[PDB]
Amino acid sequence: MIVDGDLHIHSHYSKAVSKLMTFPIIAENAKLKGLNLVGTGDSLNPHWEKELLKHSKPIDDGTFEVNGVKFILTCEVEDKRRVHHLLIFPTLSQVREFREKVKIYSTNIESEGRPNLNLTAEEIAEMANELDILIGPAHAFTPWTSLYKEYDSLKDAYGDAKIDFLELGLSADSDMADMIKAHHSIPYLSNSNAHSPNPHRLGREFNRFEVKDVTFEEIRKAIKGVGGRKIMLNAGLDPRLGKYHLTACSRCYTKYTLQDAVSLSWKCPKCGGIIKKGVRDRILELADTSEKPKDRPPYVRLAPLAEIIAMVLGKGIESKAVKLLWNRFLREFGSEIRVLIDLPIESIASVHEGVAKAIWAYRNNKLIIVPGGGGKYGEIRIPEEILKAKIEDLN
DNA sequence: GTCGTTCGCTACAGGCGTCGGTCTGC
DNA sequence: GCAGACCGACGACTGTAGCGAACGAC
Ligand SMILES: [Mg+2]
Ligand SMILES: [Zn+2]
Ligand SMILES: [Zn+2]
Repeated sequence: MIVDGDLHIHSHYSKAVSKLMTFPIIAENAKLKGLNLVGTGDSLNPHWEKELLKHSKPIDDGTFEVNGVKFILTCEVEDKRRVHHLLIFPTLSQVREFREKVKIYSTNIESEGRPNLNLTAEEIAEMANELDILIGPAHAFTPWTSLYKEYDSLKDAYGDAKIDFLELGLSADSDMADMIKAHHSIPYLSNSNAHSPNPHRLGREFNRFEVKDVTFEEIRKAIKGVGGRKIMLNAGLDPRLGKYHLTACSRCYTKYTLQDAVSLSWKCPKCGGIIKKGVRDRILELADTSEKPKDRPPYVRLAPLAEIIAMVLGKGIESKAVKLLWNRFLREFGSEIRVLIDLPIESIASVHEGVAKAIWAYRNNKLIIVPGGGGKYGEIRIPEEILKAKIEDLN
């Protein structure tokens, strides 16, 4: 069976999130969006575990289900060097053991969903491999809290320890990450690290796996690529639409080149801020080889359908008209990815014509894109001739 | 025209380093 | 005067009350 999954969210116990990020709301949004599996997130917080046990019924000992949506134990933790790390747990006993093992190295583990662990990346990876916990550098290209912002390679970060995956993130895709030779030996993950159950947030990126049943062991075998199970697709947001794609400032959000950044010593002239290095320039810095493996699954660049509808209707992202159109589209069809890539444009025209034309322009890459960086999302704009034309003469 | 209905922009929140400025002891 | 210690503020880690203001069936 083929299943879509996003394995990186945060509960309402974390910071800078929404109070609507609870199990029922997340399950409803995932079921209405077209998502089969969802990572629990913040599994080290005991209150979140209590809410999971209350608002759900278990499948086995490491996979749960609520409102027809499966859930596996995941969590993001912070490093002593301030490096985000994503962890996947086999069962709940592993969660309890890992929690009780790091209480002496933390102070907010029992309070916040995203705990601060006073441990080294090598130490965290070793403790994870000790309990068969899957570990990866989550959004490892962010110039704020990532792996490549502090360390220069995976070996320098983990040392003798090993990992199991590597989250690409918003501003990255499979190819630019595969521009590193060592990355050829590690599977990729395209998650969201989303904080809101909004359509353009929850499940903006996901991974499509081929499995037999829906449990932790099947996901583990699909990640390791054994027993017929495998990760067959990585649906991700276009790298240009990320928050930190290009090297830009953190205050006025002005894009600068790497050469000008080094010349100005990372000091914004007409703003007085600290310009942060984008993921593209960081990857070009750590460029290793121009080759990439064949077994690498494809990465279909998709844009959030909510933002497409918002830019077509000429209204905001959280307005009522765009919500109505998005809900009618999800009712008439399947999921977001279906309308974004798979569904033909003549079928999309049955619900709305302008949205169909915009999706055609996105598939044909004629959609104008201005990249983002420093904390500002990338922006999309459709030309006027694509709007004032029909569908027949379009192609 | 009318008065509920909805938009879009601004402010602010809640809990570990980095970056300047300032004090101290020499 | 100055190296080094001490201090405060600032923001990721985004989401959303909320509030004039434009809107849209009567
Ligand atoms: Mg991406
Ligand atoms: Zn994170
Ligand atoms: Zn600036």
